[PDB]
Amino acid sequence: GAMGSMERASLIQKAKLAEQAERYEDMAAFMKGAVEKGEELSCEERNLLSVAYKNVVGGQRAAWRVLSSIEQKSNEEGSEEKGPEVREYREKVETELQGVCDTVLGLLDSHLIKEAGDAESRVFYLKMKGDYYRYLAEVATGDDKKRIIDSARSAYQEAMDISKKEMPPTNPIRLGLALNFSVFHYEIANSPEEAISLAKTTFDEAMADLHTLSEDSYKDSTLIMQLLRDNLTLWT
Amino acid sequence: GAMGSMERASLIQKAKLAEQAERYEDMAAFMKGAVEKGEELSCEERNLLSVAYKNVVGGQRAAWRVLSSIEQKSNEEGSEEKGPEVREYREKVETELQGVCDTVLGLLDSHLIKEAGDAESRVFYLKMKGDYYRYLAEVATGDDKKRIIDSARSAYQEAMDISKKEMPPTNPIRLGLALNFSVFHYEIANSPEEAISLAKTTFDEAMADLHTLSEDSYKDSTLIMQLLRDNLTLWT
Amino acid sequence: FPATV
Amino acid sequence: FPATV
Ligand SMILES: *CC(=O)N1CCC2(CC1)CC(NC(=O)C1(Nc3ccc(Cl)cc3)CCOCC1)C2
Ligand SMILES: *CC(=O)N1CCC2(CC1)CC(NC(=O)C1(Nc3ccc(Cl)cc3)CCOCC1)C2
Ligand SMILES: [Mg+2]
Ligand SMILES: [Mg+2]
Repeated sequence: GAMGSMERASLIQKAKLAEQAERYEDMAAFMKGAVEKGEELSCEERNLLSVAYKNVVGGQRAAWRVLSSIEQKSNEEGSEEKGPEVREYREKVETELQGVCDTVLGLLDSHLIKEAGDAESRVFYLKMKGDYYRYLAEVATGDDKKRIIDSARSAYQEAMDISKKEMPPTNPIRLGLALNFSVFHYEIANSPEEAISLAKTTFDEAMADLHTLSEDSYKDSTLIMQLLRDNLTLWT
Repeated sequence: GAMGSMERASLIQKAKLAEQAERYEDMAAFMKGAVEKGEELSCEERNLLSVAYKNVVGGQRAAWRVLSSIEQKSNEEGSEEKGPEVREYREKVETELQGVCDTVLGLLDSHLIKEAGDAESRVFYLKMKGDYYRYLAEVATGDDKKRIIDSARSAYQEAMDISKKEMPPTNPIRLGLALNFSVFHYEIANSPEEAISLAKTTFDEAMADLHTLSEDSYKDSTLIMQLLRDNLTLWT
Repeated sequence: FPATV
Repeated sequence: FPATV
């Protein structure tokens, strides 16, 4: 690995600089290097890792959707034949996206998840595993599509089970997991009723626990609760 | 070159797709491939080339400025020593930026400029040459800084001389050249009076020629004239 | 697109 | 920063 010669602390420092510079590819590479040092990550370091890859893959997904839409329109009736280029370039972006997903899943499997014993760390990594299988599912069309979908579901479900046992209903990690698993149900699993039920129940159980929180914790939890409400509004 | 096996027309098609997807690195690579086919570029193709590299280098410049500011603050009195990381990462971004500039200058020198005989094409390429030497000048601190500045000046001056002889004062290429050479004077050559004079004279001579234009040409020219006015407002 | 974090 | 095109 090209980051093998750099100090762990320097990689983390540079990840923070890259974030400030909106250099998310660099940020991700620095954080990959840091993970590969083999030590567990702190809370802050998990945030940096997840922010970096979310931004990289987010850009790739947005691009893939633009290209997929153009490709779909090219395959309608009355559309002029423009040759293989749109498919080829969509495939190029797709392959790059799959590569990033495989990289993140690789870090989780080797060996972040197996060393994560605290609820916060284990739920966070399992949520990430669900997310990156979900992104693979978004672009999947082959023999393995059902297995990819099931891999996302399984990771999210394990995270949910731990979160419900070990974390309060307002915990931002528990909330963010539920938000994303709800989207999985709606967009990937063709289960809009499950998506809506999950978002509603999550929101309501969080609402009832807000009274226990400080002002700062209240702000953190309510931000994510608003996202749940936003999705419910979109879906109902 | 990795684009050597792809059809010129397919490279251009994919550059347009990349633009739609906001994939400017890809766009630039496609356009580099197209240039390297060795045929002259059309007007549309010059636009694609310049848009791609402007966006790539623009992002790098923005990042470099963020990092340079952090580095400058680290070197003030009372700032805690954080080690070599900020300098190293600024240098990394800097080296990447210089690489892109060298790539564009390379395309211009081999062999876009020498084959460009029409005023529009030759002025456009010479303006680009000035621009990419200007970006090199922004980050230069060594023995060659004056030569880099003079290379930008020389390219801009040749473009100006041709533009004044061969193009009307409202021609968007003539206007955009003047806008950028004015910024060169203000930001690079420490010549704010020359910058202001150029912007004003350009604006006023354009104003007086607008009467000759169609509605669509009027829109194109006035857009750039407003940029000249914006800079004059910033500077006076 | 729906919100995710 | 000033405008350039
Ligand atoms: C201790 C630990 O591992 N963590 C707790 C603190 C965070 C990282 C993991 C940072 C915080 N992030 C957020 O609240 C936002 N993003 C987010 C929330 C929840 C999850 Cl599971 C993922 C990301 C920050 C951006 O706005 C949305 C909330 C969790
Ligand atoms: C025929 C030819 O070579 N060209 C004329 C048409 C353009 C490319 C070169 C596209 C047009 N661009 C613009 O008007 C904008 N950008 C721009 C103007 C002038 C120059 Cl020299 C460079 C770029 C488009 C974006 O907003 C600003 C004007 C020139
Ligand atoms: Mg349930
Ligand atoms: Mg003069």
